[PDB]
Amino acid sequence: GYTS
Amino acid sequence: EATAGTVTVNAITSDDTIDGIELGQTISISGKAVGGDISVGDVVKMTINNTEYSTTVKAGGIWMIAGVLGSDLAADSEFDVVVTSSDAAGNKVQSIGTSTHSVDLSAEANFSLAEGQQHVLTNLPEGFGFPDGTTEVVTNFGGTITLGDDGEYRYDAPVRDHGDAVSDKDSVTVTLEDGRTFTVNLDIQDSAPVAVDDQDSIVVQHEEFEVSEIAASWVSYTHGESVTTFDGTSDLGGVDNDSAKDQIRWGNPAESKQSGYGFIDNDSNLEGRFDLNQDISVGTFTHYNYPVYSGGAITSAEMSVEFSVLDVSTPVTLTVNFDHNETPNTNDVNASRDIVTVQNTHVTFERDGDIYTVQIVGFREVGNPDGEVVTSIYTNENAATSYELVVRVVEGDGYSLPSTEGNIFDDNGLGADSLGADGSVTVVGVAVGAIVSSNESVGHSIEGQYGNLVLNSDGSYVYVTASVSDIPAGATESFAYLIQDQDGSTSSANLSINVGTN
Ligand SMILES: [Ca+2]
Ligand SMILES: [Ca+2]
Ligand SMILES: [Ca+2]
Ligand SMILES: [Ca+2]
Ligand SMILES: [Ca+2]
Ligand SMILES: [Ca+2]
Ligand SMILES: [Ca+2]
Ligand SMILES: [Ca+2]
Ligand SMILES: [Ca+2]
Ligand SMILES: [Ca+2]
Ligand SMILES: [Ca+2]
Ligand SMILES: [Ca+2]
Ligand SMILES: [Ca+2]
Ligand SMILES: [Ca+2]
Ligand SMILES: [Ca+2]
Ligand SMILES: [Ca+2]
Ligand SMILES: [Ca+2]
Repeated sequence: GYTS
Repeated sequence: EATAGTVTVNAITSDDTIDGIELGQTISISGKAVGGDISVGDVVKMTINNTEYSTTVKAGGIWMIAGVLGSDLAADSEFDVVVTSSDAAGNKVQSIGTSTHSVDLSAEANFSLAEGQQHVLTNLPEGFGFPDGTTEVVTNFGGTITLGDDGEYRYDAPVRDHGDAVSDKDSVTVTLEDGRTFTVNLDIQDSAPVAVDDQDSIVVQHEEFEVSEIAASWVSYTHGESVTTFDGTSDLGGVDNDSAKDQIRWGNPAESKQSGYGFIDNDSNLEGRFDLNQDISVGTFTHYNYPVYSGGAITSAEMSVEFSVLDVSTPVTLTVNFDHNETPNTNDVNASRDIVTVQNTHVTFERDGDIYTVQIVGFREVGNPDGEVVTSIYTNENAATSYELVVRVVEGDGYSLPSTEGNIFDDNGLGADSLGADGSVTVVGVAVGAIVSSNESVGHSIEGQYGNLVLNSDGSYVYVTASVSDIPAGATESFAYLIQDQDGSTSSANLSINVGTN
């Protein structure tokens, strides 16, 4: 999967 | 019957032993003869080594033979003493006593002497010498005791392994024709090397280059969504004095803004000058780490750092490559940090036919000019980190730093280390500072105050990483080293390196  | 008395013999000399000195002397023998019908004047007889000695009983029952040869007593260690007496009626009787004694014609001579050296032997026991014609005797360890034409005895002490399981106390016994023996015990003492201090020097060159303003541009990148490059603004990156595109941004924002990098040059502080052999900050690199939907970040980006060098200007471009890891975000804050790695690139240029190289050193914490330089930085999600981008200009192709070599066994100003008699000397320890023990730093690079040393077990060394600005007048490195011989003896000395600037 979703954010990095 | 006449009444026998009691006949006793005193000790044959005080210790009841005939020794090698007494062997050549005349020895008085004495005893008592009392009781029964023993009378003053009675005949006393004894046979010693087949010679009969006689005397008479004296007042007090005492008797004494004035002088018996020590050689006879050495040959005959037991004898009877016979006293002949009579009673009033003329009856006769013999009273008998027995004497024994010990014969020990030996003498010892004890020395403690350095290995690997010849020694005159002093204070030998009285009467010491060799049998006629003999001029050398070989010791148990294969050393020699030699009688010189000056009448002195010299011992050639063998070198010994003083660390092993075998005693190093040598010995030899000399036997003479009269029965005397002389045992020379020679405790061989260990020797050791002597390490001598070493001096070396190195001079780091100084140079001032006149440089133009810097213009840093993001020129390319790989991967990423919604990637833009632009000259910084008050809102995104801060402002700088040129139109070059110092900012790069990427990602579909998952919370607020885009992640990216910004680079604000150091033009104002640099004042149009670079120096040789000197860490220089070309600008402030800021990593803006926001949460972006996974998959949308770059994996690398390249920045051109352009400036001119005054000779006629020669433009120079240093290409700086950054590997970027926008890490998948979890609930671990550290594991979710994004990671930037700067590559160790360089550019070579020419000023007046003299060539030089600008090399990336890495990232340094802002405001900490003495801080560590790293090549990877870590930034939390929802944070920005800032680091100075540090370069160094070196002479030539930048393949090596200023260096000097040597060997600590050489005469380096104060003489060559002495290796001692054991030999097999190697360097077993090295350390910065005044104290060293056998350690694991030989053959390894170790850090000093101004540079790194590799000192090998055969004494060979290579030594400057400091910036010129950090090298004061009279700067000196001191490394202590420890040498060790075949059976463990050790000696330490210091390698002092004068570090100057020019
Ligand atoms: Ca004696
Ligand atoms: Ca004598
Ligand atoms: Ca008598
Ligand atoms: Ca006898
Ligand atoms: Ca005795
Ligand atoms: Ca030994
Ligand atoms: Ca011997
Ligand atoms: Ca030894
Ligand atoms: Ca600029
Ligand atoms: Ca963008
Ligand atoms: Ca600008
Ligand atoms: Ca700009
Ligand atoms: Ca992120
Ligand atoms: Ca991340
Ligand atoms: Ca040298
Ligand atoms: Ca030395
Ligand atoms: Ca030794």
